[PDB]
Amino acid sequence: YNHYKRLRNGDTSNGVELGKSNILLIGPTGSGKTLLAETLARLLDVPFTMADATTLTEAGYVGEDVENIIQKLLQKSDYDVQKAQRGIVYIDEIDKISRKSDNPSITRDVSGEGVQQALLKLIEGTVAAVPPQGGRKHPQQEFLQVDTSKILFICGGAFAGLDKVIS
Amino acid sequence: SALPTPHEIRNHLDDYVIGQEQAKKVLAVAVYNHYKRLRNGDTSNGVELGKSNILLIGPTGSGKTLLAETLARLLDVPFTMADATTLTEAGYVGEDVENIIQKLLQKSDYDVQKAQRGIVYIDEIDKISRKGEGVQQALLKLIEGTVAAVPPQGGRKHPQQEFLQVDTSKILFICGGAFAGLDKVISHRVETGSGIGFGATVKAKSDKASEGELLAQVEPEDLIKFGLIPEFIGRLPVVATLNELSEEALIQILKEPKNALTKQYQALFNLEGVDLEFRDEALDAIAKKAMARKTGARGLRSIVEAALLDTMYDLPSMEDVEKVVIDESVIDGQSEPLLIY
Amino acid sequence: NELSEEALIQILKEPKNALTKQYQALFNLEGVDLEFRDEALDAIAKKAMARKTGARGLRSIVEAALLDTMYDLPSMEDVEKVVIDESVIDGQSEPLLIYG
Amino acid sequence: TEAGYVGEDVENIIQKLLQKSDYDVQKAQRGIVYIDEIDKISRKGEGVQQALLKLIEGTFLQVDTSKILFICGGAFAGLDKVISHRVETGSGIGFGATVKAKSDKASEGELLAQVEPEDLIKFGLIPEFIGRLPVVATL
Amino acid sequence: TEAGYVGEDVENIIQKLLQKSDYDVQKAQRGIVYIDEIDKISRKSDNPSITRDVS
Amino acid sequence: GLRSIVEAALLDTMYDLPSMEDVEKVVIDESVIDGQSEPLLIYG
Amino acid sequence: LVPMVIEQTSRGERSFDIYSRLLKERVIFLTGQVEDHMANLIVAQMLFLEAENPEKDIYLYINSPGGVITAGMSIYDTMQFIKPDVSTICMGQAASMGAFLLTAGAKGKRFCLPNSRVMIHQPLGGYQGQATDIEIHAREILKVKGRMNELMALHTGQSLEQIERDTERDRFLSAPEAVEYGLVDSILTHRN
Amino acid sequence: LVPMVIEQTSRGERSFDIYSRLLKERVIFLTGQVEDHMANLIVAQMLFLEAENPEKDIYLYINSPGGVITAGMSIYDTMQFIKPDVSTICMGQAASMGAFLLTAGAKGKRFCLPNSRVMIHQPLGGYQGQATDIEIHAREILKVKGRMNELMALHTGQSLEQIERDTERDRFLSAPEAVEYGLVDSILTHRN
Ligand SMILES: Nc1ncnc2c1ncn2[C@@H]1O[C@H](COP(=O)(O)OP(=O)(O)O)[C@@H](O)[C@H]1O
Ligand SMILES: Nc1ncnc2c1ncn2[C@@H]1O[C@H](COP(=O)(O)OP(=O)(O)O)[C@@H](O)[C@H]1O
Ligand SMILES: [Mg+2]
Repeated sequence: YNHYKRLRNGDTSNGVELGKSNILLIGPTGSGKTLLAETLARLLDVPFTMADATTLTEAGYVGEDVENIIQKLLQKSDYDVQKAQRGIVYIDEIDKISRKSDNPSITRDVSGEGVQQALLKLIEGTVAAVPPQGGRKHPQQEFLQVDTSKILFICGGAFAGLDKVIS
Repeated sequence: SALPTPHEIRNHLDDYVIGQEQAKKVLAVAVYNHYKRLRNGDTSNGVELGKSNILLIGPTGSGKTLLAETLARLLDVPFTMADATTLTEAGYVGEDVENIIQKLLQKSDYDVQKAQRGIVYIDEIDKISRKGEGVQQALLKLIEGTVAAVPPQGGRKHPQQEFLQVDTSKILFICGGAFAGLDKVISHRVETGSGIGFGATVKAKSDKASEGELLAQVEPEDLIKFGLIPEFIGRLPVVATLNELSEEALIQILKEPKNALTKQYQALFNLEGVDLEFRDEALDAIAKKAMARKTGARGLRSIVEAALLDTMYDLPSMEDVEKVVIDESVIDGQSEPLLIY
Repeated sequence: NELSEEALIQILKEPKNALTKQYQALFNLEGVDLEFRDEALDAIAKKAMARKTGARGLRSIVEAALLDTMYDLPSMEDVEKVVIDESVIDGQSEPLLIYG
Repeated sequence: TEAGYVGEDVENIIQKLLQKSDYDVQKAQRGIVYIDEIDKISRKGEGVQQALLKLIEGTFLQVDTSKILFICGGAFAGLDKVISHRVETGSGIGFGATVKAKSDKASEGELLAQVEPEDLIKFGLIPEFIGRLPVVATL
Repeated sequence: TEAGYVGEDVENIIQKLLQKSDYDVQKAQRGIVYIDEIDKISRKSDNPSITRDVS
Repeated sequence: GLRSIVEAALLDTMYDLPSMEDVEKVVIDESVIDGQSEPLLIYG
Repeated sequence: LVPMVIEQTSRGERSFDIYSRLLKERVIFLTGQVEDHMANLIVAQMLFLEAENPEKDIYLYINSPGGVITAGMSIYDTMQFIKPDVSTICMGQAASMGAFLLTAGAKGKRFCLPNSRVMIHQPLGGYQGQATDIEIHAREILKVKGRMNELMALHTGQSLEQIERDTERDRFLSAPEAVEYGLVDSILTHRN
Repeated sequence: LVPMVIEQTSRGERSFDIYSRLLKERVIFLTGQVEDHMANLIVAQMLFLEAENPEKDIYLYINSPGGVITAGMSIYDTMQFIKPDVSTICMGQAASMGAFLLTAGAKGKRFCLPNSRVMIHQPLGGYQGQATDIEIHAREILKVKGRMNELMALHTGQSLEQIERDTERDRFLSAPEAVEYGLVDSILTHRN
């Protein structure tokens, strides 16, 4: 509801700059975390895409990058940055990129802390560097620019073991 | 073109596969359903039918691949396979999971409709359990629907150049593997927990059927002890166990099949005007040989070929010969089949 | 919150994409009704909690109970409806195939 | 190379033999095709073996791969070791009967002569690659 | 570098030789080619197979 | 963290306020932040 | 000094003790003289098996020359109290306490090897002190003797008076002779 | 101190004791005097090997100055009970019980070293107490001697009477003499 309102009020004529509130879904296994995301798209009227954090890695590595998330959103938004800048995202398995009690920072956890350090500006807002092309667009150097300061980013995980930490 | 009833599918599968009667029924109805839905996109309602994956937990040299291969060949659909031990998570040198989709598209001949009706066959699922876990986490999504990004190339510059998507919620994922040790795990849950001692049950009577009946009683909890994460098991509702090829089976396995090794030589020798026979005693010796090397039925091709190599080198150099009767001593290499013309 | 036995029973009937509605729609393709006794659903829920499989295990449980039924169903005729019951899930009986 | 690469493709070889056949399908149908340099691409490249599945099954006027016999030379690197991991058996530390030949060799060519399909896959080969090679000649 | 890439191609080696040969095919095919630093292209990668070893 | 507090405090309020009608003002108090009380609605 | 072994499974490799590895299979070894420390330790093994699975049989291999009476009777109450069936195996030697713990096993699950020896005798004791104190201990040990014989006769199926004569003095019995008395149900010689 | 060794395998490297390493190879060491604690330990090892491979031979190296007879009969029953063949090797010294366990191996798998020593005699024992108890113990040990000699004659092949005459006193025999008597099947001098 709040998101939809921001869209109708995207002109933001009022001097204030309305922010966004990102959600963090925590639930036991087999409870329906990834189900609610698939069920919301059935009624949404705006581009929505799903992803997984077990395939993401820091920049400059063989794995995936955090900017791929915005590429999937354009496939669903007919490569319309304006529409893509007012869509919702759902990052599944956000609990598998958590440091394995490596508080001393022994090595670089490109699959854990490394991925978290790359999203700190995507959830807040920054001029993301979209991958060269994943659509009709033929060139690659274009490096389409997009702003993520009005793009909701949901993150869900199972956090197996957090129940003990709480107790 | 009304799909064939499971009975027909079983009767056909029986022709090329002797035994594993329970698994045949499972893989007949399970796939008859997986396709009855795809041919009817709508359901005269707002329901969204799901997918049911098949888990083939069988012993080595049991023919899990054969069943999958034969099931696809009986029909006209694409078929691909893989090996879990040759895959790894992202960031590592190991082949990425997306690579599997490439092979599927290659076999599909640059088509989506066909590819959507394909049956991939993962193998060697075991040995990548806990203590890896990361590799089992990625596959957890692929088997339950994923809009993957596959490079559109390999089909002579595919007109589509937008990282062509493929829905993975309609592909039958027949994930197999030889779970070495599960038989013991199950026995500790369904019978006496004594494996060592005077009152335990040592498996030394060549009771190859024991494992088959044991695996039939497998439950998801049994798999958790093996290492398999609960979520992965949940994605595979259907489970079909395969028995262990017995000595009688081996002799039988190359008797009935239309593509039996014995019949194969009969066809080519008949083209030259000479007959070929295989005394049952010879077959009994062959069976023991395969168990001595534990090469299932893969090594039967080398046994008979080696035993008939010399023979083939002399038959075209002879005349008036119209019959051959292989004896038990022919295979060991101490005799040559008599030529009675 | 973790799902309970009661929640599992509700998931099998209320959701638009419930297993019952899915398998029932499948049986309608061949012109035969598929009925599920409410007492049977309670058995399945207990089984799932005993197997620690959650909602995903429900499909596995039902498949084992309806495997043989669908093996001969498409090859026969004059079968108007089937009535699944708790005993089928236990494995001490066979589903009755009403003829008509 | 891969079917999507720029370098030599599997279709290229089909063309090579087409010229020798005089654009006669009958000639190119049976004509032997000996594949050389097969011992360097061997899975340690990895992508080549995947790019060969098509050529194994047999995927201008297209010429079907009906009877164009395929051969390979020196493909494996350490097959001998793989064979011993499936044929050589016995005991380790002990007396008498127990084998004490862990640093002694008997024959190298004999191992290759007794190679089994299992050993092939055990070194990294794929089922279809060897699935269409029902014979083996030990040099 | 391998053919296609932005780097030099082995084919240019013959071009250099032609300059010395004065574009004379005969003299060109009778020249000598000294390839220094041949020990630098001894591939050390641990079988990645994703990309190629252009050098 | 402040955004979390305001959202959680007004989470329930936003779920039912749009359905309601004849409402002009709303006043939040310290007791609403603890959960013991509920934010009142100035109907009219 | 005690050798270690590994149990290979899908999870990985785990090093286990030779005696500990068998405990996983519900097997307990009763070796050496009976005492409080070894007897209490055996009881812990029995309870642990009950916690893991109260429905699977427990195997007890006995090899002892006898010992304290109080320590031995502690095990008897532990085997009969818990639900699991306890299988007793006589190996090499079984004295009054070892044999008492042998016939106390589950019916139809009491085995003994052919080359095994079993001895039974009345309990032993003693006390030094005042006369009135000796009468108390002398009267107590008599109850133990009669109480123990009542259990031996009940599990064996023999009569109390007959058992008293047999246990009046040291009575050596072989494996086949043991079956006649009823101490055991069968003899294990070879598999199947 | 017992040193450690590393074993390279598919999963990686695993550390084992020198005795544990040989146990993995179906080899058991019988060192020192024969007592209940050592015998029960060896029995657990033998049964453990049966589970891993009930069809493979087991190697038992015997080097002992002797021990209690009850312990030996416990191990002898185990060899006859379990299906896999047990190979007995005598290295160094072998007394009455060591020799009895040496000839109890699988027929055709009994080896002996050229400078190995084998000693055989009748059982030893004693008892102090009343005459009635001495008579009981006297008959008990007498039965053991007859039971042991009967088994010794079966494996060796010699007549029962010959065993009695030769076992009246300590009898020392070398590797070649053992073959003639039948206590062993072959002599190992050099590999192959
Ligand atoms: N509350 C629920 N209502 C209906 N179905 C559910 C519910 N929770 C789980 N499921 C079932 O579980 C599957 C999805 O599980 P998933 O959301 O991946 O579990 P988790 O979120 O714990 O990983 C679906 O097939 C769905 O039918
Ligand atoms: N019933 C059977 N009939 C014919 N061949 C069989 C049968 N069972 C097994 N096989 C043989 O097994 C081989 C395939 O097994 P494989 O794919 O190696 O199984 P896995 O990969 O699970 O070890 C085939 O070559 C096939 O000939
Ligand atoms: Mg989920």
